[PDB]
Amino acid sequence: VQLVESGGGLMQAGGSLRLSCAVSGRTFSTAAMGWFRQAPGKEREFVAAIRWSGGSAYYADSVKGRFTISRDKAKNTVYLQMNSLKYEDTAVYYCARTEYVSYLLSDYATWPYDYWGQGTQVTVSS
Amino acid sequence: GAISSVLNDILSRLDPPEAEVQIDRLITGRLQSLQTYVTQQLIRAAEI
Amino acid sequence: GAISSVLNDILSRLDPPEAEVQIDRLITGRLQSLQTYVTQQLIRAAEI
Amino acid sequence: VFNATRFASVYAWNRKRISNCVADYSVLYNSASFSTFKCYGVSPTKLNDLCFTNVYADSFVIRGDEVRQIAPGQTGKIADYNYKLPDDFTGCVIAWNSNNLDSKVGGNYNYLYRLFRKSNLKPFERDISTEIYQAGSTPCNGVEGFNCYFPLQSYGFQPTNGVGYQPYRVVVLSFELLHAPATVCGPKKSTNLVKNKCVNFNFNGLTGTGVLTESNKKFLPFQQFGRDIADTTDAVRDPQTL
Amino acid sequence: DLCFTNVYADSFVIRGDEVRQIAPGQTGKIADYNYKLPDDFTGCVIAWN
Amino acid sequence: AYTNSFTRGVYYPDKVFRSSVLHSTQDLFLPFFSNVTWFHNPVLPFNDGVYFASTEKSNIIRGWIFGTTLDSKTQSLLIVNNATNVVIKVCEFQFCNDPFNNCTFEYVSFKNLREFVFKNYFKIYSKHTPINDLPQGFSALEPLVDLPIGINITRFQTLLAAYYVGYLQPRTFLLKYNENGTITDAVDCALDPLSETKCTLKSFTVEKGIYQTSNFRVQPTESIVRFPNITNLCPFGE
Ligand SMILES: *[C@@H]1O[C@H](CO)[C@@H](O[C@@H]2O[C@H](CO)[C@@H](O)[C@H](O)[C@H]2NC(C)=O)[C@H](O)[C@H]1NC(C)=O
Ligand SMILES: *[C@@H]1O[C@H](CO)[C@@H](O[C@@H]2O[C@H](CO)[C@@H](O)[C@H](O)[C@H]2NC(C)=O)[C@H](O)[C@H]1NC(C)=O
Ligand SMILES: *[C@@H]1O[C@H](CO)[C@@H](O[C@@H]2O[C@H](CO)[C@@H](O)[C@H](O)[C@H]2NC(C)=O)[C@H](O)[C@H]1NC(C)=O
Ligand SMILES: *[C@@H]1O[C@H](CO)[C@@H](O)[C@H](O)[C@H]1NC(C)=O
Ligand SMILES: *[C@@H]1O[C@H](CO)[C@@H](O)[C@H](O)[C@H]1NC(C)=O
Ligand SMILES: *[C@@H]1O[C@H](CO)[C@@H](O)[C@H](O)[C@H]1NC(C)=O
Ligand SMILES: *[C@@H]1O[C@H](CO)[C@@H](O)[C@H](O)[C@H]1NC(C)=O
Ligand SMILES: *[C@@H]1O[C@H](CO)[C@@H](O)[C@H](O)[C@H]1NC(C)=O
Repeated sequence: VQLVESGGGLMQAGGSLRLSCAVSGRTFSTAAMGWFRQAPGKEREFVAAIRWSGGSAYYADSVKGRFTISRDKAKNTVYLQMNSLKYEDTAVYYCARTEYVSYLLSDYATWPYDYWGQGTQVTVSS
Repeated sequence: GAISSVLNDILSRLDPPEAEVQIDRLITGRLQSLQTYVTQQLIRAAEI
Repeated sequence: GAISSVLNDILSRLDPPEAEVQIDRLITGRLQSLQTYVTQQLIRAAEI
Repeated sequence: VFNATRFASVYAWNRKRISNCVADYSVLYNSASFSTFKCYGVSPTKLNDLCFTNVYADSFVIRGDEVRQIAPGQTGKIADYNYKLPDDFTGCVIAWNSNNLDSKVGGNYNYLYRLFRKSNLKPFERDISTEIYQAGSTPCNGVEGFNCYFPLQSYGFQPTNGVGYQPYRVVVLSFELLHAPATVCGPKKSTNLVKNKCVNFNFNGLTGTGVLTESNKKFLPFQQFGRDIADTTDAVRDPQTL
Repeated sequence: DLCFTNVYADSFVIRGDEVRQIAPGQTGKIADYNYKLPDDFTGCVIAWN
Repeated sequence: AYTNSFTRGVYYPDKVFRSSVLHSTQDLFLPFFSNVTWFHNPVLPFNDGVYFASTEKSNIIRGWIFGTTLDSKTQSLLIVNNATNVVIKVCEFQFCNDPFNNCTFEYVSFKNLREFVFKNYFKIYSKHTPINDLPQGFSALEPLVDLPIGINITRFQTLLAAYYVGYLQPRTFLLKYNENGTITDAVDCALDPLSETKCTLKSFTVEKGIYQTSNFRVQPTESIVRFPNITNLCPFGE
């Protein structure tokens, strides 16, 4: 099972970027997908999660009203639409996947995920 | 010999598997009571 | 209250430890029925 | 069913229909591979001498301490929201530990259970819906949040989990005890028929003692067997010839 | 408070989960092939690890 | 359009042979003297069971569809009778807008009066007779098909002559078996007080007199719950 990220890179502040993360290989089931980020010298931090079934989304406070997480089940792909980019958004962004089904969506903010992508750089300029 | 005399108490307090047994106890008792009453009435009717 | 109104069916489905209980239920019922019949017949015989 | 590689989650328990075959139940009740083998309203040994129109094998997986909820008139998350047996169940429940198969290092989360439901399940009811559970007065409209929870949750199956929390595979055999033609019989062999004599007869599990004679009854092509006033058998149709 | 003509102590060893089979009207490998109690057993069963 | 179901909708409820006897049994039967919809194309519900009837001269009617949505993605029972062969399959068919895979089962087999009863798995009784609206009289339906398909059905349609539709109800009936175990007469135990009397006595002939049949009992309209006024709260605030 591999998580393959794409998109992102360089964008001026106020702009919008979209990240993609495609799941390849035989999966039995997917419970949820998530995006995390790690800025240089800082701890990796939760960004957003989406339940595979139903598509309910959970967001870190820092990205509410700016970022949208979405899923295409048929393409086995999760997306992060990153609008109103700020310098503070500069980081390596990581895709994550779990088969763990919690009744409680907020659990996806703190759940240790099983599978991780390679990470994609987002750089916000002036 | 049941847990109570009231049917509703048994129904509302115990689950069906236990309730059925207690209700069986009550039904046996009440049916026996009716049989006794009817028999006594038959005999009394013969006398009358 | 038994699982069946037949006796051989119980004998052909259950072992003695449980067939005993079911058969006890059936026996109680049938014995009660016989007692009722005999009592009614006694009274009717008095009438005749 | 028993040798199946992958089992279904309890909420989406699989059902396999068995018909038109000979059931050698010995392979089950002579095996040492099962921890729980509990037959209600029936003894498995006698199943060798019995016929049925249909059998239903309901297969799923639970954690050990919930196996007790697989029984008539039990309560709990499983018996209420996942898989409910009727109070008058007639059939067998088989359960065996599957820690070697269903558990892995780090936890196997493929198996689920329903955690919330607006009402208890009826016997043999199957609910596979993923509707957001409205715990409060506010409509969820398919959106999770406060008082709006996803109804299902994963089992934590690690090989180091307590036997109480280890995965157990469950098979539930239910029999179609109906008065109709039977296609599921046991391995018991048949014999020749003797007429005009007092004999101990067994026709497809219908046991009795009597004298069998050629009848003049105008049985219909479908009529399995007849009864008299007392709800007792009076004439039968030979299983082996019409 | 009771007397008897005889008492019989039947001693053996099994595994834990099979202790449940040492009882009237039980089934399984032990109750079937090893040690079977009567349905009308009158006596005590003691077991310890 | 409506017609009278005089005494039609009677079927052998079980495969038990019974002769010269009056047997009481409760199952899904067609209420006597009920209203049956009259057609001479649309999709109709399948509340508990269905009584279908057709007066045919040209055998226009050929088959039936049963299901929930009557479309793909939902297992749908399709019955087609063409000439000798009757084909029954329960796949997820791509049904047409105007009709006139995952196959878990498949089987292959106005003067013409054809009466069918479809109920729930699936049970199909039928009877065929010659005739001169709904003919007056009495006739029993022989069980024909038993499909153990377990298809959830709450709606159905016909695939094309006049026909009639009625809905079964869970009603107690008294059935009169003749010397040959054939059903010759019936009593609907809830049609009228006279029928209640007949069913109580287990007879078709009530000799003069007064008979206690039932027990009238007012049902409660609503539930009342009363408890003392709430006060002396637990100190959760603390
Ligand atoms: C069969 O699946 C359908 C899917 O909607 C449901 O059928 C409904 O059943 C209810 C209660 O019987 C009716 O009020 C509706 O009119 C039915 N809907 C349709 C499509 O007609 C239901 O979930 C299933 N039915 C049963 C009895 O299990
Ligand atoms: C009616 O249409 C069906 C569709 O082919 C035909 O039914 C076949 O009958 C043959 C002969 O018994 C069977 O072997 C096939 O299995 C049937 N086919 C299927 C797939 O149902 C039948 O021939 C048609 N009758 C006519 C000519 O009207
Ligand atoms: C049962 O079937 C028998 C066999 O035909 C029927 O008995 C006949 O009755 C008719 C008049 O009802 C007589 O003309 C025949 O002589 C009888 N046949 C024989 C050989 O017995 C009878 O009609 C059927 N029973 C009912 C009441 O339908
Ligand atoms: C699995 O198949 C083997 C091969 O015959 C057999 O010994 C075993 O009993 C089967 N187990 C079941 C019934 O699941
Ligand atoms: C096997 O079944 C056929 C069909 O009923 C029958 O003709 C034949 O006699 C049967 N054989 C036995 C063992 O009775
Ligand atoms: C049939 O419908 C008509 C029209 O409403 C009604 O007057 C009559 O009572 C109905 N008859 C029945 C119940 O069979
Ligand atoms: C057939 O069943 C499979 C297995 O669940 C399912 O993926 C598919 O949607 C079904 N086909 C249709 C048209 O319902
Ligand atoms: C705490 O006080 C607030 C303000 O009145 C009230 O709304 C709340 O119910 C109180 N908490 C408890 C637990 O009583």
